[PDB]
Amino acid sequence: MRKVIVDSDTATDDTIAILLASRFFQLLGVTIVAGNVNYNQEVKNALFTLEYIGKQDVPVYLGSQRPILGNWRTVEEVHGSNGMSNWNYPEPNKRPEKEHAIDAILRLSKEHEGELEILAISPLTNIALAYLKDPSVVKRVKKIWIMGGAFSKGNTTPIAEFNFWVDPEAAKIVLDAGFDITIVPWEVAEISGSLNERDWEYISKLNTKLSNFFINVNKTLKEYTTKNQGISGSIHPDSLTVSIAHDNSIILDSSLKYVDVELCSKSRGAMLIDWYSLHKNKPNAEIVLKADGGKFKNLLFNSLSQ
Amino acid sequence: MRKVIVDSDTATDDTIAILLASRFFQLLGVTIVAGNVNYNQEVKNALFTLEYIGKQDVPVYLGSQRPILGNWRTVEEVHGSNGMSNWNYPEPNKRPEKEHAIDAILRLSKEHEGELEILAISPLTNIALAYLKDPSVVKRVKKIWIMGGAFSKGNTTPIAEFNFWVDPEAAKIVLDAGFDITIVPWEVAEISGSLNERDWEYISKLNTKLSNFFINVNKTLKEYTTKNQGISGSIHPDSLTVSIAHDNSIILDSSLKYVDVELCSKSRGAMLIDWYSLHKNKPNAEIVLKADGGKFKNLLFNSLSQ
Amino acid sequence: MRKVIVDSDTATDDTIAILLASRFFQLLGVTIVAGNVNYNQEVKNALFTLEYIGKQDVPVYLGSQRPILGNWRTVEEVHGSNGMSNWNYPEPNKRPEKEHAIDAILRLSKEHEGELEILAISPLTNIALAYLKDPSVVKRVKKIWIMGGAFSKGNTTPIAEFNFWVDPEAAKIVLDAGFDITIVPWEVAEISGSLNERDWEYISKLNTKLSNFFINVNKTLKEYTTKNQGISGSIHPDSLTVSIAHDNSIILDSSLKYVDVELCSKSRGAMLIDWYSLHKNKPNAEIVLKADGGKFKNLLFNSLSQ
Amino acid sequence: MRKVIVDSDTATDDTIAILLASRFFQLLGVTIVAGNVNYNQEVKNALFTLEYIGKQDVPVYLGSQRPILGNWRTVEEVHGSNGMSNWNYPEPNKRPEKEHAIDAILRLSKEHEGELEILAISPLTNIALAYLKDPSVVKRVKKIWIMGGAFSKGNTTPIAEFNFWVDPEAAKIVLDAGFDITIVPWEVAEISGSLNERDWEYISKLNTKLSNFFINVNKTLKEYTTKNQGISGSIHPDSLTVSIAHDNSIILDSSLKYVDVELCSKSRGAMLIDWYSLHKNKPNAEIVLKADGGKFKNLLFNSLSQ
Ligand SMILES: [Ca+2]
Ligand SMILES: [Ca+2]
Ligand SMILES: [Ca+2]
Ligand SMILES: [Ca+2]
Repeated sequence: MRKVIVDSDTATDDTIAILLASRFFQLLGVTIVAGNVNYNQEVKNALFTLEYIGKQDVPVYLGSQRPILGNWRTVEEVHGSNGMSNWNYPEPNKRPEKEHAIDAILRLSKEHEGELEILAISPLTNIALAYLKDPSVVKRVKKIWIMGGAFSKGNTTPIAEFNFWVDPEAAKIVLDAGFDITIVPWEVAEISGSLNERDWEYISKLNTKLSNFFINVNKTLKEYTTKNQGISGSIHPDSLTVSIAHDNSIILDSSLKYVDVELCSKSRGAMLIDWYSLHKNKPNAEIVLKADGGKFKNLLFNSLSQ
Repeated sequence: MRKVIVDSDTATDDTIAILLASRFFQLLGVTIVAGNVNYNQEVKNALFTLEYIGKQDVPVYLGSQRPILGNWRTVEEVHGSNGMSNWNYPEPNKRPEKEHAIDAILRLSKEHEGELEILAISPLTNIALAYLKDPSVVKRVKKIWIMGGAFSKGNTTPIAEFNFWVDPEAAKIVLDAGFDITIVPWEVAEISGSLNERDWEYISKLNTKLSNFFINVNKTLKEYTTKNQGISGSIHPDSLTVSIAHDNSIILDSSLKYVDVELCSKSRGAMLIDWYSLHKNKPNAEIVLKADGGKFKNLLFNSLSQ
Repeated sequence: MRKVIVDSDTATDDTIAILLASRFFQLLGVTIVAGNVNYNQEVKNALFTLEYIGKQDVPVYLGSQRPILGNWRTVEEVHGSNGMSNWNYPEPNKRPEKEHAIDAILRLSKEHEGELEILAISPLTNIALAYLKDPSVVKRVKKIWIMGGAFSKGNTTPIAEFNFWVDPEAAKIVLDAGFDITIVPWEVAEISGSLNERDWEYISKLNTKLSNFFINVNKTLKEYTTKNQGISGSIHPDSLTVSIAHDNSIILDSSLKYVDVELCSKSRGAMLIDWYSLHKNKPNAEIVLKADGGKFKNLLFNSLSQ
Repeated sequence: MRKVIVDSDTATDDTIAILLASRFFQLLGVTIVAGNVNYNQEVKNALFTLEYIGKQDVPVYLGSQRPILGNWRTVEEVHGSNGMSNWNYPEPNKRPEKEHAIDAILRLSKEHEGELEILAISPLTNIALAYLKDPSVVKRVKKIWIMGGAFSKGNTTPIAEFNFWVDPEAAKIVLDAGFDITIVPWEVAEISGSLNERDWEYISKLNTKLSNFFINVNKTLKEYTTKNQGISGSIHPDSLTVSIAHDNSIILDSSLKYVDVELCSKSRGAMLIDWYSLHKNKPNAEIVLKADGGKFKNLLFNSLSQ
């Protein structure tokens, strides 16, 4: 079985991404990073999630409580005040581990050398800081699956997607490190990570433990997505990314390009792609261009059905 | 008949755009700006074009020989050394007018108040500088049709399109002046402004004065486009824009959005679009999202067969 | 007698600079630009000053009501709401000319070719725009004296001085056009263009038409300076610049350097100087490094007394 | 005795600063960071230095071999290709420690809680990365003495000083962390850290083991300073900073201000100081404005004359 770490800013769809990761892979741990909502709450949400889903022995490690330069805002309008659509859930009794996420990533990369894969469904701060501490980590990590970036439809600024915007320095460091990277950008999630009202009716009538979990945590994500898309639905970028890592045929089309990240001015966080290979930098990532949404929906439905 | 000025950095497709404008509209003048190739050469290309096509009475006005900040390069690799695919064409008799483009635009905006339309198929320098000279011009201009910008597929930098990149300051000034603007971006021209090998075979067989002009002036544009697209053909952004101006049904989909232009850093020239309307500036341009390439092709074919 | 135009964002010390210029030089005109206070108020201040000081036949030309990119704010906290320390002065009957400042600058550059000097005591918008309209103006202007920039002690941002901050694009354009340029920076004004409490004691006892004008127009500038310097007095950058132009021996030390202006990020407006000549752009301006404050004070007191 | 770590990009004057530190303080360790010359050569220089000056037991820890963003260049023209003015010095026995500088800084911050001072005479990368790993380190570090920044006379770009230019991100991080910081900027070193021809004559005549080391290691620094300053001499910013830390009376004037670092554009690495307290961030550093060069020269001479 393939071995993963999920690096998460735990709220809403990140929780479903962990759920899915715990079924498809040997989940060696969940590392926490600043992003979506208050960090302590993110940590609470991850521990509760792993407990609820019967994976109490997956360790949670605390990582950076800020991006490298400390410039971001939380998005409670998308995820709820608690990152769980204000579902007042029962306090978990699971606790985090002592080891820092940076130390854990570096350790797990030695123990599982050549096999470790990272599902990076958050700002890239922990991975960038691990790499700066020990650059030989690139020898040992098999693959990184990154949710982030946008071609043009920034969801946070006009141009920038949330993860890259929170920590563009981290994104830049990770992209030029020399990892094997596939990137799942926002536009691909918007189309292929989408659920419509009938998909919601169907999940809602499942009345399983995991289906009620899904409805409960993602209520605010659906409200927000419905507002911005102008049709009832929700968008699930981290679940899609985890599904693609597992089943690579969910990728219908992709390209190997040189991907850069703007650090400055109004365009801070922008994903800059040398589409025409005119600028003499070597390709550093596979960018997903089209994905199979039906196939994601069925993996998701199946996991909530169990 | 509708009344237009064409503002052009005259090379390759610009000349066909001028041809089309002169058939579809009352062409009140061609204003010349820095961009594609050496300025004095652009002037010659426009004077030659206007004589060759039987429009020798249309005046040519010299505008700015640099963008506002003077930061650009010419792109002889696309247009040829002379902006006409190295066709050594005969020197025309026609000379430019003495009146500066800026003074001509403002003067014509009063003579033709409420009717003057601008076909902006070049860096926006002359339009910006006329506005800074007399901001009341906004009240007298009916419409500006702009070829510029990219969503993601920058043709000059990884993110920036040529016209926007050459004079980003000018583009920002024009976009925020208060004109009624429609923008035709690079991705739309790449799809719906394109001609394939069978189209080129047809055009060469027409064997008219105009069809031979088209083949001669555009050879290098075909070579350049063929290399960068990986399939034989040529892309005609300025001709497509003029065609859209003429027949608005060529617009299949568009959206009124707030468009901003990055002035700084690696992303200078980038077209920033508030797609989800999250950022509190009201929309300022109709962005064309999909065009009818077949309808454009027929307009071009008709024009060249005269 | 040397021939000058004063380009002014007319508030407080600008009016004293206009006074001195009219006594020291043949004052061919005053051009108005956006900057210190509301533009229409600046015009009224310039009209009033010229009438009050017996120079009613010096023409006032309206230039740009915004800097090139339109990004600034007025500083009523320094100059009073009306740019005259809230002196509700009587309406003058002098009117401005019809001719735009850009057109007047270019015309006067031809009528006074090789002699015309510009006293640039404001953001540099009008001069930059005249240059972009007709770059041959650099063959016709004898000299530009610029009040602008700071080494480190930004008076508007941490690093940027007001004039350069308001229109950094214009500053960059003017510095690279090829004029003969001397710059009086903020730190030199702060030291050598300052008046102390004993100086104000003296001026307020003179009881002349001009001394009463000085006291009335500069009251708020003294309040502001005293708050920001921690000791009673005022700073007179424009009057010092006009005085240096007149009597060059007031320059005690200066250097010919390559000077650049930052357009981007937190440092927007910063004056960048290649002090060690390490960067391969040839020098473009004389930077004043030390001035004779005593000689300035004596010139001011003499003028105010006569 | 006061206890210090020296954080150094070891070449030329860093070696003398290490020497001074070893005499004035309990020197707990030298940490190495990328900057001045090739990183592996810097490690060799620190090892040789400590061995040669009789401090074999001072541990050397390898830190980051790049700034956070990996954007810099070495300056072999100032320090020589080996960072020791091409002195082919004999290879020492001493080898570095295994522990990473980041870990050692954090460890020594606990071991010497409330007493540890850092002599930060290089780009600030190791300190920033230690802080991001464990933000509580601020509670435990007593003081940081930073050599870095320029008011206007950038020695690397027109505005930026080398250390701040190499890692502006790290500088920003360190400045806002909440440490007790005194900064010694370039202009202060240039005046008060300077040695003239007579000082060099005196030092060569000392003919001690230490005086020969100084003359040998700093030859290229003298050659570079002499061409760029136009007077025979050398500049010793790191040795001045260590001297100031030791004898605080060497500070003749200083100011408590809010200090910022530019990360973008032509001004990247610029030190931005809120001189007038206009911008509502609380002060974060003591900035040295004038130093006692006479006192500095005697500490140096005493160090060399033994
Ligand atoms: Ca996430
Ligand atoms: Ca064009
Ligand atoms: Ca002024
Ligand atoms: Ca150093």
